[PDB]
Amino acid sequence: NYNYLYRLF
Amino acid sequence: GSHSMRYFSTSVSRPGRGEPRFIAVGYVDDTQFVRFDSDAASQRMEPRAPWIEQEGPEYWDEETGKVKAHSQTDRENLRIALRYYNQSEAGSHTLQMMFGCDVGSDGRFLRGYHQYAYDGKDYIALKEDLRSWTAADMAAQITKRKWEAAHVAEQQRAYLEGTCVDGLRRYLENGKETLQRTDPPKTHMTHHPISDHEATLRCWALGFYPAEITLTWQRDGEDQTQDTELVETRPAGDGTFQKWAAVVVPSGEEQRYTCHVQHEGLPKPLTLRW
Amino acid sequence: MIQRTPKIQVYSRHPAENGKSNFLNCYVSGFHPSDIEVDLLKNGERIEKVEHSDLSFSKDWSFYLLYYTEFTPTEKDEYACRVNHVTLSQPKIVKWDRDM
Repeated sequence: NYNYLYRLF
Repeated sequence: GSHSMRYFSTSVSRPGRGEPRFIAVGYVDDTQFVRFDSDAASQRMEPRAPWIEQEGPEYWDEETGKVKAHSQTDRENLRIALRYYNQSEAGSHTLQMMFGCDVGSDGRFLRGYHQYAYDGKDYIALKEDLRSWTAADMAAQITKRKWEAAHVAEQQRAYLEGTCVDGLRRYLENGKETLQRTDPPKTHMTHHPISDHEATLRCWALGFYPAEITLTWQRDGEDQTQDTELVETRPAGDGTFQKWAAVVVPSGEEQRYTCHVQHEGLPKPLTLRW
Repeated sequence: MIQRTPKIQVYSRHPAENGKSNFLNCYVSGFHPSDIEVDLLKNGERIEKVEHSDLSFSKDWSFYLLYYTEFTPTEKDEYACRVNHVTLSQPKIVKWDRDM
């Protein structure tokens, strides 16, 4: 199961 | 006894040749099971192992949605890293991400991972306490401060300790025949004179799973660390792995050398002698 | 910028026996950046239908790929792997040795 990745540097 | 699940993602910018190419792959232990390629026609998360094909349509829709969102996020992160490092929009750059989890024989959570590399070097990584970050340089310290203020690490813990562990446990059960078996190495040795003074002895390990293995040469019981040629463990292509270790020995003294093979599929470490 | 030259291994999936179907592999690992061109050669000529694994990487972030094709070794056919990478001033050509 992949993760939800939205956070930006 | 313990097991891992990892996702590996690569975004590569291509100035003048479109948006960055994004590729992601999923592994359980040493077995790949999914892939996504942003340049491919399908635009879907795709199966790469027989046992993941049991998952239903809602799985593939949802996993596709997640990996596409990641591709857009790291597309943006490439532009931000470009600005943090004061680099031009002419050059091609690489952003890699790895995330996932380790579970014990128990099945319970052992470790979680969430880390990035920029142009092949560490950028920022989630530490083992899942509360703090390790930043590699001053650019990544910008992200570190922003992510600490926003409690990014805390908001990853449900995935790392919950979804990841649960998904890994389900894959290990559904792919039990594959993922939970141990194939011991089939071993042999070869012998090639290279002069009338010396010969090569090569110790081979073939057909083994998982990939972890140790091959060591001893001479009269003493480890021959700095005289051994050791190749990187390599895939056979059928889901098993190969490795060899070689030493150059004086002709007629082959019998003082022993090759020692350790692997989880061996009840007993092996000693081979020519 | 980090640049690492590929380590190259050319080998068969099973020990070679003339006349017996097999797979020819070229495994490239430890390189950076990921842009790379890998061709399998038969008697100096590029084999046309070569497959490769999906791009992945190791703990140190260096990339690895497996290129492979089905083949049947014969006594007088010579196989090699040609790797083209920015760290290589000319493509590296590694010949298949049935005992590496």
